[PDB]
Amino acid sequence: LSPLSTHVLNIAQGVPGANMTIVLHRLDPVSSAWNILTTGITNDDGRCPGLITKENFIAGVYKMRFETGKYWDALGETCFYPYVEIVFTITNTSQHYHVPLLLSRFSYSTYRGS
Amino acid sequence: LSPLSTHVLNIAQGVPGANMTIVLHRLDPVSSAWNILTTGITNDDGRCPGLITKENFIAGVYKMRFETGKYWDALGETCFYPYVEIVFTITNTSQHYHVPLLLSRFSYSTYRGS
Amino acid sequence: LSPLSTHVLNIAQGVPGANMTIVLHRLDPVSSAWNILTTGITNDDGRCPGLITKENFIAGVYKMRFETGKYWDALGETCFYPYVEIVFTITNTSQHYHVPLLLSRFSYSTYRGS
Amino acid sequence: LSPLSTHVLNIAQGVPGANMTIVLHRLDPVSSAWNILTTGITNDDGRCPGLITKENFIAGVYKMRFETGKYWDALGETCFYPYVEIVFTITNTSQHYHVPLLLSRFSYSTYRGS
Repeated sequence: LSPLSTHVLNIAQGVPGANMTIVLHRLDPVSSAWNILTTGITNDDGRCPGLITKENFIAGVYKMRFETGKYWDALGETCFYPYVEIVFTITNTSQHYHVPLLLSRFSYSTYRGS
Repeated sequence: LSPLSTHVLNIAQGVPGANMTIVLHRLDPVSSAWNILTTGITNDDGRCPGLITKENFIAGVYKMRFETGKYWDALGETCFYPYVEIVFTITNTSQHYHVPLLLSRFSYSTYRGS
Repeated sequence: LSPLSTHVLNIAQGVPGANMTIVLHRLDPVSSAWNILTTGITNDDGRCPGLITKENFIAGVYKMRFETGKYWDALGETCFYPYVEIVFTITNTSQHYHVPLLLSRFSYSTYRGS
Repeated sequence: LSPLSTHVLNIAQGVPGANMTIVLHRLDPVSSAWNILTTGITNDDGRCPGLITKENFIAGVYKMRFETGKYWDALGETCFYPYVEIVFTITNTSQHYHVPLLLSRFSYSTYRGS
């Protein structure tokens, strides 16, 4: 299983944030440009298994971009945030990191889990 | 008064997020480059007056960057998030937009206020 | 001005939580009795001025009850929480305490403000 | 497994809220009495298995009380909230209900999960 996980929750409607596109990036330590690692689409439970392998999960700065505008558009409603990018520092690669997103049309929140 | 306002709250300590650098950008819709509009620092109450003028507040996509790593570093602690960017769409410029940040070392939240 | 303030934000719609009933209680330190101090109704800005006088703001355990179920029902929608009570300790009676509620139908959050 | 689950997260330190006392109550349909159903303590993952049996999970109003002040006191710190109660309505007894607590010394939040 992936050492990096997520969970998207639609807190306006009280259901998982299903079928949301998420793109995972890692900061290039040489040039400070962003490199794309992979993309995923959350399942029915708002989760996105297999984002990265233990082998590729090296220390660095990572970015998860949630396509929140597109998600809401597919539910027939507008979102204040066209997308959400969460940028976080990974230093100890043996810990598990859970990076969730609690979302409404006009709010969001996240926290570090394990 | 600026039609765009913020408020940074340190929810780990229950005090305002004072002396945090905030940078406001707007997307260039012809290119797709972000250009800096204003750089501010939050005051004792965690607020940042004068982010934009009414004249300069036009429809578009805006980004508020909060220098969360630098803020926490100055209090002698680390943050999971090196910075936080909140990206939002503005279509109606006759409304006030309040874009706060509630912050701990390991979580953050925002919402659209008036 | 009241040393205790609040602010209710409907984070599902990005608007103030107007016309919500809020009841303030203080714990009777001898019995297990909550005494009702004041009842209020949030204004168009989602606020409720005059919750308590400085003279009446003594050390103790306070409770603010927000009628969330009634609020949503008047909006024609259900809420997971029939009401919300926030219980808090006042020790230093010379500071300002702001005790807001950020609400959707399926979530809420609060924090200590000034 | 219990059809009601919880998860306490210490979002100040980015760790699970382990060893926190949790008491589950249900409102009496006839009297207005709250009755204790289960008392538990969170495990090292901040979770509390066995809150209720499937047979005992009937429609009604439930209340989860989290002993937040005692949690922080064991850690040598004060909390603004001496305890937190979340009151919620169970209408559909076939669903799973997850009722977490995201907590700092001066904030908390919850949402309805499944």
